[PDB]
Amino acid sequence: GIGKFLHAAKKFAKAFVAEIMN
Repeated sequence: GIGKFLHAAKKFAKAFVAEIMN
C-alpha cells in the first residue's frame, strides 16, 4: 500500500536522476 508505493517511487526517482546525471 502506501509505504510500498512510496518506496517504489523513490527508488524510481533515484534511478531517473542517476540516468540523467550521466
